[PDB]
Amino acid sequence: EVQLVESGGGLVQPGRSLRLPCTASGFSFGDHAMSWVRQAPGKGLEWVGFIRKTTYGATTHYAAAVRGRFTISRDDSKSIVYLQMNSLKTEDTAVYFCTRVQLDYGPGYQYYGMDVWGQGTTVTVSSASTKGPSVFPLAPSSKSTSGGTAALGCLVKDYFPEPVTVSWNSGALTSGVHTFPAVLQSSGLYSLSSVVTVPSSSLGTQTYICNVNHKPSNTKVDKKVEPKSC
Amino acid sequence: ESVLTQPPSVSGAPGQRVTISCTGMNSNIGAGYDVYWYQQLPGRAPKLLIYGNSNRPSGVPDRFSGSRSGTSASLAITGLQAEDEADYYCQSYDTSLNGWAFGGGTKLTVLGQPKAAPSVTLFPPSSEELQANKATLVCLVSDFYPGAVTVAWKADGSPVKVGVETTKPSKQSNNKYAASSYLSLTPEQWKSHRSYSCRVTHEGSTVEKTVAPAECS
Repeated sequence: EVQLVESGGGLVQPGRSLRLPCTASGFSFGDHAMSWVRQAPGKGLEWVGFIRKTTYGATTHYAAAVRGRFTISRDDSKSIVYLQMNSLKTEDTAVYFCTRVQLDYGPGYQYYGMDVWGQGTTVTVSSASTKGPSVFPLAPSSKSTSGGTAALGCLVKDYFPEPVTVSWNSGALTSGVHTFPAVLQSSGLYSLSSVVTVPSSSLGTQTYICNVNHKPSNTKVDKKVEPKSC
Repeated sequence: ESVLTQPPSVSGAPGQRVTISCTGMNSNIGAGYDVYWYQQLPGRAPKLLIYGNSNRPSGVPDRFSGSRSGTSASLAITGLQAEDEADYYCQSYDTSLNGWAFGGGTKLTVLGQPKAAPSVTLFPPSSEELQANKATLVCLVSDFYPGAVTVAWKADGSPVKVGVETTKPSKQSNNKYAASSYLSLTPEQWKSHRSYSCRVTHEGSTVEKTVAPAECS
């Protein structure tokens, strides 16, 4: 089986260096050019760079985003290609894929498609520190009532790292609950929301409390959400 | 990217035929550089789908085909199957960038349930948050299919793009989809404007929600 195996992933501080080794097996490593591609969370593929095969000089070329910061090298005797990341910034955060450049011959020239892909390694660049969340009420009102049922929630804001869990009324209320995935704000902190649909008739008779648990900081927060009469 | 553009999402029923367009420029596809296509199944790594505009690797079924006309390329899936749900990416060399450029990607949905228009709820910054010198608007989208959507914000009618954070859809209890978007401001920015809007685009129709700082304080 033809395989590519990356390693070196983890959380690293902005401005530091990290080396990603990629080990090849099941094919003549020296006969192929090797190429690195990355993918930021929830985003598309972005080419990082590539190193030519040994018979063509092992020269390298880099994408403009990483030129002057990242380098690439190969060791044919160990069947490894490296991505040496230097002077890392928050927007280098991505999954890093090691890929092989094909040799399939076309009409007078060879193609250069990326025909084998590793499973990737996750590199995270962040300077954030552990911090429990702030829980804010999403107060229901006429503006959040869509004919009989009203929506109400809690905004779990400014926490690090993931994850949090949200329950309602200590897990007694489950019907109508949707908890959303978190966003990552530019400050480096996460924020998510949990909203529940309840009947408007019971808004002033039944109490609604959201229970937020952020184990990485040993905080639990219960917040009572009160209806706004407007 | 900008040099290679794809529709964010396309959908079709099983057995039908859909196309994903890769719109290039004269510095890449128009110049005659070959087009490549990659398929990324959910939670998996990309795999080579089409190389050299039209050739298929050994383990790629013939329902996939690719062409290119001048400055654009196309990927055709003739006979959609449920396992074809994936992100699809096109790729070409670009002489301007001197590098390997990608399209932004296209989410293919293989329709397995009726399409659903989305529901939207816009919550204002809470009193509790404003007292902490913070302000966030929460826009929650729910009950839509296929699981693709576009969120845009406006302040006083004019678009606003700074401070926007949006998640990707996820399955709900009824196997539909939901997503969320945030607009972060200062308490002063909030109070200064007269209206804010969340616009949710889905299947060529847009649903818009509006909150007012003077109302429900």
